[PDB]
Amino acid sequence: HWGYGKHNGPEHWHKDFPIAKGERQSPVDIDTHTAKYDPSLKPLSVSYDQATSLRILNNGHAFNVEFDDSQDKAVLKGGPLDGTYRLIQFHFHWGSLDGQGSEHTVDKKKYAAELHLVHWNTKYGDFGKAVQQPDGLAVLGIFLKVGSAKPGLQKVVDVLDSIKTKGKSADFTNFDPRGLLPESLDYWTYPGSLTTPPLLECVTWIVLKEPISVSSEQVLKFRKLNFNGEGEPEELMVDNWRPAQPLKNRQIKASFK
Ligand SMILES: CCOC(=O)[C@@H]1CS/C(=N\S(N)(=O)=O)N1
Ligand SMILES: [Zn+2]
Repeated sequence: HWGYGKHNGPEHWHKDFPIAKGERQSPVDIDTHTAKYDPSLKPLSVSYDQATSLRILNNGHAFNVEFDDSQDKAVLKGGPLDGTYRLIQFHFHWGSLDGQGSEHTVDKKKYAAELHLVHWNTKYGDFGKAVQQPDGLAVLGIFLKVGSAKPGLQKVVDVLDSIKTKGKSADFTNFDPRGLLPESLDYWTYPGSLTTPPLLECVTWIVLKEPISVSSEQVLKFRKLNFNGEGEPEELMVDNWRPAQPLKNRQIKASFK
């Protein structure tokens, strides 16, 4: 199926998913000089105090931390958004080396990794209906640079040994995603897509300006995961990022002056 290798990676996805060559694909390079401050934006409201994490899953592409989204427990509102978007999962994309791994870039700079907090618009009732709508999802993207450790990441790191291979999962209750955020909520926003197949053009992207710092040891443990299943030849889960796509007829707006 689709993946990140030479034979099944981003250059191939368009054959099964022709929207890969669409008009609002993600990620993109964020040209900071060209992005424009938008006074009509609002501050982001990130309300995660009642978040209920459930489980962590190696899906063969990344690992997802899943949340109970049966009620408004962890939601994103404000900023460019109309209404309320419920957190369903978060995951990362990362590199084989510290100089690559992010999906979005900032003036062509690649970060070591990128966190995606995925939310769906409650006006559509369920995630599957939301990803049939142009305003169905909001993804909060956060860059990771290597430096000091991120304390709020360490519980994630420590469970990765138990989900090494594709299809493995583990309990992951009582995790607080507030501990993954930087201090500032300043952001860039643009309309885009999922960055994995099916590449659906349903996402309002909200990319924070301030990266979080994680330690070399934390990201090293991401790179010990496997793309393959148990008992199969080991292929390290690294370089699970899609490169920047054409901006086409889009403007990136900034929340900050
Ligand atoms: C429709 C099924 O869900 C997906 O295919 C997932 C949901 S989040 C994502 N890509 S990303 N990296 O843009 O968050 N793909
Ligand atoms: Zn992602």
